[PDB]
Amino acid sequence: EKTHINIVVIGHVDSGKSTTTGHLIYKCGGIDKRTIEKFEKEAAEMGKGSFKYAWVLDKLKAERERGITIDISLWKFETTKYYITIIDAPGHRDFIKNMITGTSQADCAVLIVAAGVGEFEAGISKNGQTREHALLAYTLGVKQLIVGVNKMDSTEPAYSEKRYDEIVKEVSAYIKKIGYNPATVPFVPISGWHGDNMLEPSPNMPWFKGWKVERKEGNASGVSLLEALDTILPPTRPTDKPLRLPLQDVYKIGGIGTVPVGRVETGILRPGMVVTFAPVNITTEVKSVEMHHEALSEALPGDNVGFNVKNVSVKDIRRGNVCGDSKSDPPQEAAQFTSQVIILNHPGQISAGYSPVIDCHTAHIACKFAELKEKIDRRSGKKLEDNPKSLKSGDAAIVEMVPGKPMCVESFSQYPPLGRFAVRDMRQTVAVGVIKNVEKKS
Amino acid sequence: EKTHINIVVIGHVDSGKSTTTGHLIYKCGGIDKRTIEKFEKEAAEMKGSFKYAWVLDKLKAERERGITIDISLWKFETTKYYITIIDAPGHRDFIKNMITGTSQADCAVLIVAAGVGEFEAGISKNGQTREHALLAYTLGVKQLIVGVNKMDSTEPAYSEKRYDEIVKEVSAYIKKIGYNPATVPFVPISGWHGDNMLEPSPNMPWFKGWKVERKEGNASGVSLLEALDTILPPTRPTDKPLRLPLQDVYKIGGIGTVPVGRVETGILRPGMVVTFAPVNITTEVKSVEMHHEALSEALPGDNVGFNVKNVSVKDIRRGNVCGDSKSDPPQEAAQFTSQVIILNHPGQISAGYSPVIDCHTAHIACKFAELKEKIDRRSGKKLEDNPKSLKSGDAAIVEMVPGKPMCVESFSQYPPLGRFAVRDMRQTVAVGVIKNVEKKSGGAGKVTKSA
Ligand SMILES: Nc1nc2c(ncn2[C@@H]2O[C@H](COP(=O)(O)OP(=O)(O)O)[C@@H](O)[C@H]2O)c(=O)[nH]1
Ligand SMILES: Nc1nc2c(ncn2[C@@H]2O[C@H](COP(=O)(O)OP(=O)(O)O)[C@@H](O)[C@H]2O)c(=O)[nH]1
Ligand SMILES: [Mg+2]
Ligand SMILES: [Mg+2]
Repeated sequence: EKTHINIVVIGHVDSGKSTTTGHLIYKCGGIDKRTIEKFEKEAAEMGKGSFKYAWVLDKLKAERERGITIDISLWKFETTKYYITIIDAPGHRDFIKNMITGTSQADCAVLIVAAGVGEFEAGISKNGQTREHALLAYTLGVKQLIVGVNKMDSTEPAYSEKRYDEIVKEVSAYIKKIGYNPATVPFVPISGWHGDNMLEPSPNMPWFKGWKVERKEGNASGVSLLEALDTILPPTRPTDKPLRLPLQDVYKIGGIGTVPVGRVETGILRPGMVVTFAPVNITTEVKSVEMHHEALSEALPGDNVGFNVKNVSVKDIRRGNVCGDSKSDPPQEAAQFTSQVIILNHPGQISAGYSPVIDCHTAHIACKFAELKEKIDRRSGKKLEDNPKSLKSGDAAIVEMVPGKPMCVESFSQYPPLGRFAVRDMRQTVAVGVIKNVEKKS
Repeated sequence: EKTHINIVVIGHVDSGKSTTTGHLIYKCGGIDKRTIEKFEKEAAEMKGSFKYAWVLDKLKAERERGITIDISLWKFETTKYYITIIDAPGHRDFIKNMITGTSQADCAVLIVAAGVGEFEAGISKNGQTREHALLAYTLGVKQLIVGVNKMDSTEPAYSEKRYDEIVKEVSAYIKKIGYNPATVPFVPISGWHGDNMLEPSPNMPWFKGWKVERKEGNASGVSLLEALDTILPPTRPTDKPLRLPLQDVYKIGGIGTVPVGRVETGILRPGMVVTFAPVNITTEVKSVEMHHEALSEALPGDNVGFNVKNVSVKDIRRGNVCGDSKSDPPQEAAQFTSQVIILNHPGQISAGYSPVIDCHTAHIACKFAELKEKIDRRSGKKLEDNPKSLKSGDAAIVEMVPGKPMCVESFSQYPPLGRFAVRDMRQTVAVGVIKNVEKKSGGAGKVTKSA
């Protein structure tokens, strides 16, 4: 019973994602050497060129398409502390969508960054994907980030400390601005190609004594990339987060009173708690909690429960309101929210003002796309334009949104089940999205 | 601690699938009156009126393009169960949902209208009643309830004669499909008026109730709701003959040959005499390991390395299906018939087309020998026999022949080994499930000493 970990590999195109990932798979014995060859030969037939290592990540991306997993046993490998699985990487039709719909869900993002001359500079430029990729992971609340500083073999000189330092520094400042805390991220210099420093230290890099993480949960340190992999913190576990319980229904049960029903998404609900309902802003005390027609002292995450509340009318709270704890990040009305969406098969064209209904947790409310803030390439996460005038089917984007009626939502990283939504026009699912920030009301 | 149960509702266009599901939902109190009202008001924009209907309409709509946000609206409670309405025909992703099994059903409620001519349309070779039933059987669903709907509108109103005719006629058809009609409850309802859904109807004094006789114990009832409570849960995969798709096969020093894989069905234990398809090669299992520890049994859903004496690494491979040689041994496959939906492929699939089939851990080029059928993706409606070509958005029935040797099963018998994707370079072009597999004639042995 080692715990399961999900890894997403990101980084700018040609920075070395498939190479590194494939090498790692090879070196960890997840596939037998015979079977590694079948797929090497097979890849060569299929494409012009050599696919040693890379075929692994390429097969993976391709097996995350249209919406069937048939097998993922090749992508599972064992470290000392975890069973790790590679989930997905940028560079295919569905990447953004898999990320956004949670069909591909990750506990950590390995961000590959290329150290070769001009390579790092391209990834981090206006045409590069390094920032976007980091930004995307953060948005999806992947709070564990490892940075693999790759192709060290081909710096100027080979394996330059100075170059490693320069990348660690510049990349640290960006991931800071973005919201990660740099000190928690292992910056590991490596060569995906030769293998340097993936499983043990490399004779080529004697100047490198190792990396140090400092987190809330305590310090850790190592040399290789395997060791970084094993300092990954697990989630954060819903039970330990403040209460969030979106309202499915509200009944008036005779000689008992108002009884809201819902799934505890995060936190504990218990009889006694004085809870708050957003966005109606009403605080009151839970007389009791029922599940399977039986009193509960605790309602845990995943529990569907009735709870009787004193002094509230059935007309005061409704489906889609959100209940939480009044003395622990009580829920609030969303004045507006910023999100990342991928537009699926629409009719035509969307502009500031478009107001479809947003289905989020148990709410169903029309929201205005106030500002269209970025268009984003769905294959790659690459940003393709600031304030685009209009979006259309196939685009990913970043949009600002203003709820038409009062609504309560949460950012996807704080409260996932309250941070993912679908966008709807009649029976049309036009978009799916996740919520970056939310401006709370007063 | 009632187990969870997914229902899908099928039936000819206009049999009353909408009205019945709506009514059931309204009357089981899973949604409160104001919410109902909100979605009733809301539906009244997107024409006279349209009662109970918005319930399915909505559900169908929210089963498009691979996000489900919330499904609390369609869960409801029964004495014995929590039941969710999972999907229904009449929308883009219906057949896909079903084939991919994102929508998987524990039981199918088949609605069947009973007005003059309605039934006969539905049950003709131009009618979806048979096709939906057949579709269900293909997918291993398993349990079937038939709601003989619209009883209020028979001639005369609520005819027992009419109800028996439909029962007799539909039971014959589903016997032909493979279903044991003795096991299927046939409930006369009126989804519109409510008659016989939650409780017996004063309008059907003649109806003394329905009976079913299964392997796993007889039962009887009167209402739809009771019928829902007969549904038996999952066959429980551990009861089945061992199937263990090979992920990898390692040489290990001082032990020999450790195939690794995951038990999909049945049990593996040390000292079993096990066949490997397609290669047809028997042997004994000396060791069974998981998490670096030997195992007494390896259960379904277990990822296990296991040591076999008698066999060199290069005899077996990834793609091979290991099973029990004294309990339905896994044969090789000659050809197999399958149902498939084609997703964004560029060209035009013609007879003899030859892409790779991923299926369990197998990876093998198969030939689209024959193109038996072309099917509507919204509705399951068989649209054409032996079509010249298949394009995007088409479902189909196709005969299939492997290039290399291959072991596959029918979805209904061994699910994890009966659903496949069709891959063409780094593109996924189709997904499907296997109806019939035409096994291999092929003599036992090697039985390599172990006997
Ligand atoms: N010199 C050198 N080349 C590398 C290294 N890693 C990858 N490459 C090459 O850089 C190119 C891009 O690698 P690939 O893994 O395909 O990049 P991806 O698109 O980010 O997956 C390929 O030619 C790789 O062989 C490395 O560490 N050193
Ligand atoms: N008289 C009668 N009419 C019904 C009944 N169930 C449905 N209908 C009507 O028959 C038509 C079929 O409705 P619908 O539920 O949409 O069928 P679906 O297309 O299979 O979902 C509609 O006009 C309904 O009003 C019933 O039990 N009795
Ligand atoms: Mg590349
Ligand atoms: Mg209709």
